[PDB]
Amino acid sequence: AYPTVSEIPVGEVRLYQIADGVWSHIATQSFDGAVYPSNGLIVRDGDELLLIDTAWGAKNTAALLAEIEKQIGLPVTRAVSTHFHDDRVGGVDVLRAAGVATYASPSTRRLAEVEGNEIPTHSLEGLSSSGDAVRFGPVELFYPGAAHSTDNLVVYVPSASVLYGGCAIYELSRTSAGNVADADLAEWPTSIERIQQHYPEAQFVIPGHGLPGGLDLLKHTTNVVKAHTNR
Ligand SMILES: C[C@H](CS)C(=O)N[C@H](Cc1c[nH]c2ccccc12)C(=O)O
Ligand SMILES: [Zn+2]
Ligand SMILES: [Zn+2]
Ligand SMILES: [Zn+2]
Repeated sequence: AYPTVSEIPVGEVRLYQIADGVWSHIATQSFDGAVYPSNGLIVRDGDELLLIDTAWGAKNTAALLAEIEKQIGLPVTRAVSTHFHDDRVGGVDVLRAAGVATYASPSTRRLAEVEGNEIPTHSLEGLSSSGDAVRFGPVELFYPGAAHSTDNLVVYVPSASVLYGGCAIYELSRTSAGNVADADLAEWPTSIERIQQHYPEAQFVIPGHGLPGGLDLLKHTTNVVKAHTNR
């Protein structure tokens, strides 16, 4: 039932309902010769919507906004990017031109600028130390420490028991490390343990790329990271 790369041509976006008022968005992109899928989140906020992450590029993110209007029909008023890579901020300029207020931590905004990537407009306070959490509309934002990147955030929806891990959490079918160029391999297992301690009641866990599952995805990611460390 969850859509895969074989079903989404590059340039198209699908939506998947996880629980009442909570969807994932799924898109695809070419990277150095191959095609990969990528997930973000949509959370209903009264009569408005909060978006978590772009759809990995300008064309994909325009298609995302069109699909949201067709299928859900409520305005996207705010967006949060969970780290500085192009699958999270690529498309921020399209969001801004459409009137969406874009947000990220000051750490993410700095790293995006250094990389020459698109830069969310607004800065999120209260997330500078490992273990920090803040409320943002219908979600909680949590900084677990450095992992896939030094700035990575995770997102929890308390009304639905949905944990969105972004690219700090791997899907079960991935048994080898992927893009680790910006990672803190030494701290990644400790950061995962902070997530487990803060969200033990999570029922649905969504990785940055691929299939959702349960809390087992956390220990799975620690196993993959430690195996890579011992390469
Ligand atoms: C451009 C993005 C930024 S996080 C990126 O590099 N993403 C890769 C995605 C990836 C690498 N190997 C795979 C195998 C199966 C499914 C996904 C992948 C990552 O997060 O490691
Ligand atoms: Zn990344
Ligand atoms: Zn990613
Ligand atoms: Zn495993």
